[PDB]
Amino acid sequence: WVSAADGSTDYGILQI
Amino acid sequence: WVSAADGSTDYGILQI
Amino acid sequence: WVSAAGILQI
Amino acid sequence: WVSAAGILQI
Amino acid sequence: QMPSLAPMLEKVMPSVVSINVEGSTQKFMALGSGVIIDADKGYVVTNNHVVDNATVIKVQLSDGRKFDAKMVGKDPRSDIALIQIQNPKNLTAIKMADSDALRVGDYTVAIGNPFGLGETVTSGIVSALGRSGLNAENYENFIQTDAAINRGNAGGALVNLNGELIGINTAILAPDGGNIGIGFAIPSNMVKNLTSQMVEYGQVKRGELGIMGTELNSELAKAMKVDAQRGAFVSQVLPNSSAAKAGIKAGDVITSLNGKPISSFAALRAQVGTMPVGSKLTLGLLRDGKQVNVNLELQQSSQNQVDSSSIFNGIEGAEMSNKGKDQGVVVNNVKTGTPAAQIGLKKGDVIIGANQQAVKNIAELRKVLDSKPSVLALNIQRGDSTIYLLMQ
Amino acid sequence: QMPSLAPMLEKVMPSVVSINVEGSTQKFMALGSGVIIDADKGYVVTNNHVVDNATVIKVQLSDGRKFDAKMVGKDPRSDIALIQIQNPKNLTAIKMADSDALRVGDYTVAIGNPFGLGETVTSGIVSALGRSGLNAENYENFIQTDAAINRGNAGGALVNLNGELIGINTAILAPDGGNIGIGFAIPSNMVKNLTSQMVEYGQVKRGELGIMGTELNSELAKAMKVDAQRGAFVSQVLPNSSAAKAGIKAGDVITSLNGKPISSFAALRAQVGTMPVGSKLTLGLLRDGKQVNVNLELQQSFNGIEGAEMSNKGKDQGVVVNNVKTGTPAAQIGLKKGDVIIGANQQAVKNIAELRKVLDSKPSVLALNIQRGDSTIYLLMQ
Amino acid sequence: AQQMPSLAPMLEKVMPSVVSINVEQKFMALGSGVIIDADKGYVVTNNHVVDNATVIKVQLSDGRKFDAKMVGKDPRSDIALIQIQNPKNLTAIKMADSDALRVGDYTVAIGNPFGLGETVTSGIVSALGRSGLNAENYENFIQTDAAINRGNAGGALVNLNGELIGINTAILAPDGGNIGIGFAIPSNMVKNLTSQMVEYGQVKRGELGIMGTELNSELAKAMKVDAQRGAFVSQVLPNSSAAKAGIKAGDVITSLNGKPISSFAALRAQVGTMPVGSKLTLGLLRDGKQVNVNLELQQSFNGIEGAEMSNKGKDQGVVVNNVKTGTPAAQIGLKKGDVIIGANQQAVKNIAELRKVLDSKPSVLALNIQRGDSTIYLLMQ
Repeated sequence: WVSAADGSTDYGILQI
Repeated sequence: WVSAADGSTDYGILQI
Repeated sequence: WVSAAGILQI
Repeated sequence: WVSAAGILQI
Repeated sequence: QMPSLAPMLEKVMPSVVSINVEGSTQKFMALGSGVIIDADKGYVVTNNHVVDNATVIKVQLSDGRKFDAKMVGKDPRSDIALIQIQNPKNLTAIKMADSDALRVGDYTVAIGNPFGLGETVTSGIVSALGRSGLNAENYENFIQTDAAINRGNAGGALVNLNGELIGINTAILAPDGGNIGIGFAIPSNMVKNLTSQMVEYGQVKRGELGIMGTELNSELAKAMKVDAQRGAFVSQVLPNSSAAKAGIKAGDVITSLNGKPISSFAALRAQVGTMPVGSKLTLGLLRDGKQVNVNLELQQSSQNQVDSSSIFNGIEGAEMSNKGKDQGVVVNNVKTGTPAAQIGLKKGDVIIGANQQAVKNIAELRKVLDSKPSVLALNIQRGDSTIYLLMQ
Repeated sequence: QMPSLAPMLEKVMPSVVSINVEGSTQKFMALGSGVIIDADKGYVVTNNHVVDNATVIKVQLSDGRKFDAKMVGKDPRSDIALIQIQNPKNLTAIKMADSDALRVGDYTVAIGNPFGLGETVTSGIVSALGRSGLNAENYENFIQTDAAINRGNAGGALVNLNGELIGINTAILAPDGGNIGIGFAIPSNMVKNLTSQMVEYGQVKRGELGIMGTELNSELAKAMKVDAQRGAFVSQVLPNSSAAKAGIKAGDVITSLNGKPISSFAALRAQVGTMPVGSKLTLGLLRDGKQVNVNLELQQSFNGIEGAEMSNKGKDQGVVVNNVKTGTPAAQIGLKKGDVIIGANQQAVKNIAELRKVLDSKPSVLALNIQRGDSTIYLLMQ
Repeated sequence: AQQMPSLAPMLEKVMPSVVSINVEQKFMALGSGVIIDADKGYVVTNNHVVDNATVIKVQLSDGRKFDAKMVGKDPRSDIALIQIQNPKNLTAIKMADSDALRVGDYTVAIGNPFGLGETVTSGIVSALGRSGLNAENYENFIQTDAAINRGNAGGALVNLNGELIGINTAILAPDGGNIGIGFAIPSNMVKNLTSQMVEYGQVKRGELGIMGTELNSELAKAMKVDAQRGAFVSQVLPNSSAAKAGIKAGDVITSLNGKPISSFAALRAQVGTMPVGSKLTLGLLRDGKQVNVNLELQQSFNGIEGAEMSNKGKDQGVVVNNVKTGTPAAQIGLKKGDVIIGANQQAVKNIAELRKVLDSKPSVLALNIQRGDSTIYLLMQ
């Protein structure tokens, strides 16, 4: 995958 | 269970 | 090898 | 690593 | 002032959608890409292997809008499928270019949904043309490109600098499931032909010249005293076939189609395999070091006419076609270890009727499937015996 | 006469350096890239994950010259760190462009040190913008590019055809540890904002709107009777938060930030997450199919000490405690509201000035002579 | 209606110039090659593509097959040259001066990845003078992000004008799949190596006879030198071209025939491909003063099987002058001073009579040599 060099499906609730 | 003392779901084709 | 993302007849 | 497809002397 | 693809892309990108699919064969989930062919009808082309065995199909536009889509046609042999957006509102279709104008070196831009990240654009060039051999049973006349293509790009668009569709990205050559600069896309012309049929018939009416053959290599050229080291070698012509009537004899080497040179037998197969029945075309032959031209017309293939997955939507491994004159649907050939043979189906069977409804041709049969009954009972006949085959 | 990036590159390449690092967590060795932001001060920006837990940091220029660098600032949440070249001599800085001008399709050039090979240049295009989700806790508004990026490129420069820095190459999506045409870089603007703080403060003063929310998909749009199929959906606003004070109500959908449209909630999170505390900004909201505009000011998460807020009492009558927090270490040592600090460590406390003058002495233990009611007690610390 | 930019125009002319090579404990391999001389049917490729090859067949872009025979090979530089048998109607490629290349220049790779067929990919010059993949090899690689995989080896790397700038040789891939880092040998080095193979069948390798190491920033500080890159002269061997030229230790070489030097490893690779006796000029830096010097590469009777001998007096046998230890000569006993009196019961007065015995090609060779006042025999095969 990526490597350094219930409720809406798109996301749980994040804080801004 | 029991112990001695595609196509219709009810069964594959048996011969009489 | 390749992955999705003899005499032949024409 | 790399694959085909100290004092040195000149 | 800097050069950029942005100007061209902002017009074209809305035309590329991403497809989400749910199915069963054991539930599975898959995703890919598609291209809006008809903004009005909401027609969207894509790879057959993306929407195969699909119970639910949802399309998500570039602006984020979601829709539901229903299958329209599918052709496993060419890996091209056509779906239709339900309730099409304010769409943008793409303009197709003539793939026959492509030349190795032309610049290409790939648009798709890699790993579901979203609409992703990458660029590159035409690496090669007429590539084939990934699956000898499929009609493949691939365009090759070094433009970045990964899982999800399938059904995506491959366009030129003018934003015109030149191909549909289908597969890649990657030992690690990650792009290494070798991607393949189905020529736009092939898509043009295949989809236009699906729009009218729901399937493809497969025509043929009725000739057996193989790739013309340098070795075979030596044996046959032939100049060309590449082309389609005619092993034999079937009796009563368009080719026969045209005057094609065995030992001939086909070099061109409608003027356009032939890369290989596999390419020719793919070319005509997409053309509609009755299409009048011309071939360039080479017999005895002698250039020959011939006028042909595609016909109705008597044998191996139509796959079964095209009628049962999920049942592969059995080819079948109409029999004589409204005499039912005979099965031409059956592959072992396939969903079809799993229910009993064997070569030589002739479907007389289904669910107490008479079946004379494929139209009648499909007519019964349109009813979508819970269980299907086929009244086929093997030899002089009459039997039934049950489904679901 | 052939087209070439060479003319542009010879100008820009000196500005890109390669970073070698030695650390411990068990000694380790790592390497990546960096970009000179201030030729004179010797400021070099890079990925926090390249210089994290570093005991020794050495920078090598394009001409081969080596220098030693010292940490200036670091921000794990955004994966941006800033170092400073020691004894900066004859350096070349890069000009930064406004990443808000980028458009999918623009040509990009990557510069870095893949596998320590040395300064290596690759090209590509802007695949996509505002990509995020690699780490839901990080502030990420990545630029996506098909330009060749591998381990080592991190902290390297991503520039446009004019040699202007548009982003800082950070991560790639690779199942095999090798580039497959999917690379991510932190937008230049975000680097502009984050670094400028580290230069000034040594860290980033983080301001939040104090709102909960999630991605606005088509489904959720149907339920909330909303038009936009994308944006930031406000689940709730925290009390006493800038957003609350601004007039932002739950169920609202944010569509723009300072005029610029919003790609996603994750993007918006990354945007403001890089802006300094007190930054005044404006949002575009959508409530009940009506366009709304609001002015905001970022917020932090008399005199207050150790999570305890106090003030002066009358005229040199000590430091009275106004109100205390329970979860804070203040109430964990006994401190309650209404207390009046008469003195500390055998020193008389008339005001917050004399109190702080004792704390300047930095005693191992702090003994407060407060008074609750008509009683005189003590509180100890450390 | 409009007009698009394309490589097609350039490629349709160049592509015939690139062929694909098929090669046969038996093994089978495939790669690519470039037609250097349309007329003679000379094709360059990677030495590791045609190494240990019993059968070599070349397939053109139009599909035509030919048989090829080895002409020359140089493992140290991984360059090999073959020749098409019965060359008919071929197309050769024009070479460009790789010394003009600059990081940023656009590149196009042509080869046969996975035997798919002639495949074209593009990119840019990522870097120049890359080396270190094999310290014993002469490598001055060009680096490019152009798609290169298994099969591309021996393939062509050209500029927008369809001129050969390098020969794709290797890639840096952890998974055996291209990741944007490919290496190609500069056209100039190919120019020099092939031209020798055409005339000699091998490369007569010359040396300046100097010891040295990479000039880094640290070392520059100690030696009070300006340049942060180049070849640092550790010492010059006595009786070497360099010595005769006036090169002293502590010197820093900065240029070769005018062309600046990226590194010691590059310089080593440069002269390593030049024929013996090649006259060249170097740019040195001693005590912050620019110096120029004119040089001539050097080499490190009859010799048989790794053993060098001559005649003795007048028909007094074939005396051995000096032997090599690692060679098969000393592996059969031969040491310096020995005097072959005869072989296989045939008198040997000189190298002419000795060779007349070898012309008989006996299954076993019995040498009647003489050490000191003793007479001994040595056997072979």
